[PDB]
Amino acid sequence: NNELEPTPGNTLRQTFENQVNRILNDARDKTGSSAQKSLSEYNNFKSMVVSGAKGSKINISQVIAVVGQQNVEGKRIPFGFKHRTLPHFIKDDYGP
Amino acid sequence: FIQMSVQRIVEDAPPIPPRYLLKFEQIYLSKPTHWESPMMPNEARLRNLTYSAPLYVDITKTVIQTQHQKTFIGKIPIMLRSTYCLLNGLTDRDLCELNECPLDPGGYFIINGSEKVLIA
Amino acid sequence: KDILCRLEHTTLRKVTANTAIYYDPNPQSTVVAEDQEWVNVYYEMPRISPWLLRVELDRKHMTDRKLTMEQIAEKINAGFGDDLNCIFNDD
Amino acid sequence: VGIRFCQECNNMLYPKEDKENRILLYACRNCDYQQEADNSCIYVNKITHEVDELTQIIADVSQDPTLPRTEDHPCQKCGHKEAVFFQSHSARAEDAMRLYYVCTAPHCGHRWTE
Amino acid sequence: DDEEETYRLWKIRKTIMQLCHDRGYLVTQDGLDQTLEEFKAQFGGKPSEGRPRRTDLTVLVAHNDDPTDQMFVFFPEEPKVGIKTIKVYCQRMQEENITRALIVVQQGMTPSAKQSLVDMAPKYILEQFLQQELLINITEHELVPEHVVMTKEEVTELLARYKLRENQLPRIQAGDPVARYFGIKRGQVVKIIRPSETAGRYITYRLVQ
Amino acid sequence: GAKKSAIGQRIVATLPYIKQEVPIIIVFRALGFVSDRDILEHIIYDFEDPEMMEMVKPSLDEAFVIQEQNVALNFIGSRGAKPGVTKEKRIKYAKEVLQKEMLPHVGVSDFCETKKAYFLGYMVHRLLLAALGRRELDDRDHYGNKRLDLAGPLLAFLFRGMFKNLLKEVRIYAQKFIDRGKDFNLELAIKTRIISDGLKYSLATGNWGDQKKAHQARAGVSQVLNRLTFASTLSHLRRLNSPIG
Amino acid sequence: PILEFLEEWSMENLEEISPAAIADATKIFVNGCWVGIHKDPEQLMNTLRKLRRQMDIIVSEVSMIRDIREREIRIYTDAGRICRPLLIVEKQKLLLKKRHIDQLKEREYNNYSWQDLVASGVVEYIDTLEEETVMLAMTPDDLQEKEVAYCSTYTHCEIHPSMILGVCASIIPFPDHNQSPRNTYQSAMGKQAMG
Amino acid sequence: GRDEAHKREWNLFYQKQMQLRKGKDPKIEEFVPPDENCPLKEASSRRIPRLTVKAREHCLRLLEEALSSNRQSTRLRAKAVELEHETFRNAKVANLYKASVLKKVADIHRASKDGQPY
RNA sequence: UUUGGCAUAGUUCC
DNA sequence: AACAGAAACAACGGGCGGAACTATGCCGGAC
DNA sequence: GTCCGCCCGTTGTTTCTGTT
Ligand SMILES: [Zn+2]
Ligand SMILES: [Zn+2]
Repeated sequence: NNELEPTPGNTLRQTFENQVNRILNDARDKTGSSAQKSLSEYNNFKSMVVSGAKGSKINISQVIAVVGQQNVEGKRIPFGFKHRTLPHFIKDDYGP
Repeated sequence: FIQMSVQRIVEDAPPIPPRYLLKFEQIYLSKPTHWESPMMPNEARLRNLTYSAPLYVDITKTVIQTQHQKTFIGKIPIMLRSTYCLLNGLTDRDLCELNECPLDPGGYFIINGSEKVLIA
Repeated sequence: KDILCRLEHTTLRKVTANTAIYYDPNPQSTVVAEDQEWVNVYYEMPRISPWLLRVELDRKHMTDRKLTMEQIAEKINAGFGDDLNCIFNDD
Repeated sequence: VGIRFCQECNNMLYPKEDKENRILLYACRNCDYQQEADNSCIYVNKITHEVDELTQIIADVSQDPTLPRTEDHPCQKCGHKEAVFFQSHSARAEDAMRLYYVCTAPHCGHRWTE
Repeated sequence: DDEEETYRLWKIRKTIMQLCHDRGYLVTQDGLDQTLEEFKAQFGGKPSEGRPRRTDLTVLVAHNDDPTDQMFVFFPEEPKVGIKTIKVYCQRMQEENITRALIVVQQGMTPSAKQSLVDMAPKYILEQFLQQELLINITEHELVPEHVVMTKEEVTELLARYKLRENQLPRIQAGDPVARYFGIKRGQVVKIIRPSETAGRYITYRLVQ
Repeated sequence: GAKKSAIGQRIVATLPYIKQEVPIIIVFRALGFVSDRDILEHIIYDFEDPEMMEMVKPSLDEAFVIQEQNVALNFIGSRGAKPGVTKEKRIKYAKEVLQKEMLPHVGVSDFCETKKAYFLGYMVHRLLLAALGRRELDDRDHYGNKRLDLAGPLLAFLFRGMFKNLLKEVRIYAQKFIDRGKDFNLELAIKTRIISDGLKYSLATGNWGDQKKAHQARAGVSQVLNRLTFASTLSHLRRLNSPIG
Repeated sequence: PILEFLEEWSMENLEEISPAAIADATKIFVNGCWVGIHKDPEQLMNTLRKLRRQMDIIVSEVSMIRDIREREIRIYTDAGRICRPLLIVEKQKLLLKKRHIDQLKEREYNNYSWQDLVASGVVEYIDTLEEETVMLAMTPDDLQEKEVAYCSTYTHCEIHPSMILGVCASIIPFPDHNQSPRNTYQSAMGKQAMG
Repeated sequence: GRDEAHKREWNLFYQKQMQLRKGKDPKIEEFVPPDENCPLKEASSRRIPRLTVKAREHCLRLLEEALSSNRQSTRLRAKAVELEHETFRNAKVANLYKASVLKKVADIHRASKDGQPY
């Protein structure tokens, strides 16, 4: 609806992509925090993460809650086909 | 390739006081044989041979006509299990008789015993 | 923002809107009807070539950099000397 | 603006100056064919060039199966409900996400942008 | 504009005053510290068709150890200084019995003039400084540690103490910005005093060569 | 400079077997089209496109000199692989190149100019569309813009050269045996070793080409079959390769 | 045969065309060679696809692409194009039916096979640059059904989405619960196991 | 270095084209001195090339007519002469002098439209 | 108790 | 007018990870 | 037993001003 206003120093595409990536990162981090704080005192992932042996809270988050966004060359997945990522999507689809 | 491309390559080749002219007409391919006699792929593997078939051609000689049939111009390697191999269409019992694995997929050449695979 | 303006390169293309080359030998009867009044005012109180170089400056970019048409005119005079003529409208 | 061609040699007509009648003449370099033009403007250069694609959008895009469709935007002319839509589909556009619409009713081909 | 030209002249004068103070010459505090309005009042606030015309701003000052050894700071009025201008300046130096002089240039000097400056080196010493190179004092930049020019006595003592031949010191080019600022010839040794992260201070030495 | 700054962009074509670049209008005239109206009919399909017309105008401003097919052919042929000492031979070489090596897929017969002009106009039109930002530039990594050379194409390309060499050898033998005028034989004139050894060597070593020129020959075709496991065999038999370094 | 059918189906040729009747016509390319123009691209494409599905004049291997925006029709008979089979969705229902499934599951002593499935116009071969004008559905009984409308114009359907994996990666169990480098490493190490 | 080369090439091209447009005898327009009734400050000043006394007198009349129209709206010679003299003193070239006078005239007319004394 | 080399391909580990 | 100092552009050449383990083809041709 | 794919340090070429 053209109601989005550009951020100074950024293009319209850049500001839209920044807002989308920020929302998705907030979602991934919130789900990760929920997964962390819902663990138990006998959990072996927690045993191997708290002691610093091997693993990380991001690995626990990806195992339990959400794998997260996939990026290519620092940007979201590009439009390999004509204006769409795969033949299973309509053209010009910017959903998550 | 064997059905069409070699024939097209032969045909598209330009033909080569008294005058002499030559013109190659068409080709032929027998099943693979050994010259010292069909040669089975397992024998080709064991004896370090090459699994191949001879390619003939009709050549016509004219002076300014005389026809030469089945002119031997060389041996062309044959891909296993292809239409021009000795294992094409055989059943599993025949494959076992020839000491060939019925599960072998085929699609490779036997050059001096070793098995070669072309890479796309 | 003033220093930001001072430290960033900017040619005329960054602010121009459109340009065109006309053929208008008549100082009074001008092919373009917009310039009539002020071009007549300029010519009434004084050779030249009959050709023109009319350019149009984008208002948004003109007012963003805090630029002034007098400043553009004096820059043109410095860059080309008095062998050009320049007449400019106002905002 | 546009290119105009001589009727004798069919070559491009360059502008030439008539220093007697203070008039503009279009003349070619092959023959001596002259003309008088109505544009009176040799050259035009717009650097904004924010061309509205409604001139460049074909009405035949309505047969694309890969395009999204909506029924909340009825056609202005024929009142048809279903209408395909897409984005600018233009390179060398600094910034644009505006939608464009094409009516899917055959022979209507109305192409607007709300 | 006239304001900008006055500002540039004032900044160049202030930097040259600082340069002379660093080089050991005798410049007073009031001369060192002039406000823009004071400079406008003293020597014209209007440059174009005004009293300051890149002349009468020339500075003659005597070294703190010898009033006989003095230096000039000339302001050519020509964007491209020429052979005849250099000859005029050398004539003025000869008549005033002055050995060293600085020359601030509007845009640049022709290579012929630069070579005609180099040729008379034992007779006279003249240095070229562009107008852009003096709008700032490079010494005041925080990336530049303090430099001290060392006397031949300090050099000898240092070499004897560390048992070093001058080949074995770090070097600094005679075209270096700070070297030109201090007016150092080949064979002189500068001392660098800078704070350190692991010791608290560290004194280095550089040979001009 | 002033003239380059006013011209802006010009369109040039790099024809094969020619020393350096040629402006496009020169090639179109060499095809036999003289009028700017006809050339613009071949290039700009819809004349109600002033931006395209203005874009192509500087290319036509290089036609101020050349106006005829003969001189255009001369200009094209001046830059051959070996520049001639005469002019008729140079013009014949130019015509031969424009008839044999420029766009072979359109046609090679005598009357192929009417279609070569259209295809070259299409190339120029697509270039203009790319320059105007109306179509997306292609990417080499898109897999619709790729082909795969399997055993058929590989062995056919290999066999063309060997059959050509066999023809050369039989020709040489025939000429040598016929200059005497005595007689001529066929079986003695054919060296089967050429074809047999060539195919066998190329399959045995993997250097796809003749043995004498195994320097630029692309190595890595015809590997020896993996037999460690059945999965290894299958995944070897179904394998691709990108010739990128 | 494709050129002959094009001539039979009212396709004006280049040498018989005035340069004014080309702006509103869609160019036809066959093997990258511009052969003519046409004025009814939609009906032409419908007829060509019907002929390819019947397997009458055009072999199943040939691909046909229509660039709707740029008004071009490209037909390839070339060798080396890579293609995979896809199911056909006509309106919203697969053309594959329970009768086909039963005739397939009685495959022995019935001489009904994949060729007889292809000849019925049920499945189709789609190469890479024909996939750019197609709308695919990953699963029939999940994506054809009535939902909140995402796409109601599906043109094909996937046989099974797990057929995107190669020979060595078809042995990994639960590859969708793994990490991609781990799947790659197993694809490497599957060629070194001893059996 | 490429920008400097292009700027030199442009300057040579421009100077060549302007020399082909310069006639052999550029008639130096004779400076006619002010008349005894000339109300201009520094009327005999030749500081601005090609600016005549009659041009400055015309520019002064435009300022007077504008100020007269403004005063009639809000219910003058000395002020017009000061406005002209300030504009003269600040201008370096005749075209900028004329433009700065016309700007002052436009500003006076804006004040009159707004019902404000200039 | 005596010693070939050149090239190409594949694989292992960071 | 002749000479000389300095600079813009163009062409040319060298440079590009570390180890390790298997295998296979080939080392000149006619007379 | 005889003949047959990208970067950037050097050096050149050419050009453009200054001196006498
Ligand atoms: Zn004409
Ligand atoms: Zn409608």
